[PDB]
Amino acid sequence: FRNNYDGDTVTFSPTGRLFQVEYALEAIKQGSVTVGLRSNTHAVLVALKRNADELSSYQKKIIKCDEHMGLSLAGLAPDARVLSNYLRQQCNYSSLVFNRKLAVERAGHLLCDKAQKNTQSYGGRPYGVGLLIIGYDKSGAHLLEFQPSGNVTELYGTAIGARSQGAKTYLERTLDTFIKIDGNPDELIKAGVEAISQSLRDESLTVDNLSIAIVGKDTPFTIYDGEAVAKYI
Amino acid sequence: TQQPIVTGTSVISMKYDNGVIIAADNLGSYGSLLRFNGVERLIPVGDNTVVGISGDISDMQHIERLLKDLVTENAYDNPLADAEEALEPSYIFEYLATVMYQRRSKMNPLWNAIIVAGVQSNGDQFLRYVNLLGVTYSSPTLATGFGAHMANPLLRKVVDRESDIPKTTVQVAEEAIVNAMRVLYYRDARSSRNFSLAIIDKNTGLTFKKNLQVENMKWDFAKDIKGYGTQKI
Repeated sequence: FRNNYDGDTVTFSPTGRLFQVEYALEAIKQGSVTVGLRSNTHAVLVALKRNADELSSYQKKIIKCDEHMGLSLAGLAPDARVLSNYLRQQCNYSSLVFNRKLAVERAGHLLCDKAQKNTQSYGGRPYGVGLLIIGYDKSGAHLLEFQPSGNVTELYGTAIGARSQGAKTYLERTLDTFIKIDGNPDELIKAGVEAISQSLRDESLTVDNLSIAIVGKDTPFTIYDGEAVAKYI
Repeated sequence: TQQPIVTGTSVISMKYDNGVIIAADNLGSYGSLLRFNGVERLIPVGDNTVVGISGDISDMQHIERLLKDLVTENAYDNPLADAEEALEPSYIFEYLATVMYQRRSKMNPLWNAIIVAGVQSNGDQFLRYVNLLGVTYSSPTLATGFGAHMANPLLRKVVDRESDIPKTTVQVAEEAIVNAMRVLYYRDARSSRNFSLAIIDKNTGLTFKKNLQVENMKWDFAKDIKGYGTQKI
């Protein structure tokens, strides 16, 4: 059954499924966990970095797109580099041509359309990465979940990757609490650190293991690593 | 490389305490022939911006079509098209300024001089100039063609610098504009008596006035003038 319709992305299955897209989604579940959450003033990304050996460095998960926008990756890092680079150019185009900060909602639409073109033509493959885009525009704080299928959803809180259901159940339960954390960045970080810890199983989050990013009302998108995330451990 | 065929003369403008005033006459000149009299040269974009164009009319109609497409494009996938993510005067100008510079760089320019007048979302007055060369500049008073030589000196008597802006009311600012239109009708050979006037205010919004005429003209002194030197009768 499955063997005959998974040769390339262009082929539909008898049930109407796209297995190449489904296998690309499986690359996210194999990837490391990352958590996104927001309130009315700030938006926070918390990511768990993965190393190959104890002699290897921890691969970065968060990429800055603009002064008001950024995203965290789960899956293939080169595919995240391509999609983030495109989003960097789209933010750059809006600022140079229109003197306008790109809306986070419109940024999700642009990522949706670029991922879609890989699923309808022959020779192409779907992107093997899930992205969690945070940003602050003219309508406030935003959080968007990107999927290789093209589906982009605006959420208060979400988590993607391995064991990400534990973090997703936490945010769904703590929904009314972290939404009201306004004008206090540190407490929103702690809500995300407690969220990502619900996904832990192999090890505990350490100094060079944790990666946190924040963007808000009077806060540009900045990434904290190593010593800067030690106070949240 | 081209030449202007159907032309529109001066577009004059100034900023007062609460907003901006822009005006242009209703003429479409064919060289020395004053061919068309029902030409609107002030293009309102939304309810917060008015775009005044001088020079080539065929190029003006192209710009007019581009502005209408910008409104249609901005409303696509945008639930806040009439609120937070509405078209600002700064976005409209920067788009035109990019187009005007790209066209001259391709050696095929839009033969125009454009002044974008409007009020930003925060309440700030917007008044910036762009021409066929792509040259951009802001000033308390802005005028194209003959208005730069004649209307600017008159309008600068009311507002000489940035500190004079909050001192000038709507009544005084409009009076200076109407007087400038009378002076331009006196000395510009490519001018019309009929003109349009637009007021963009942070409180009362956009007020578009049509079919305004130059009134209270001084001509009585002509009967006493006879000959060119020695003639007495």
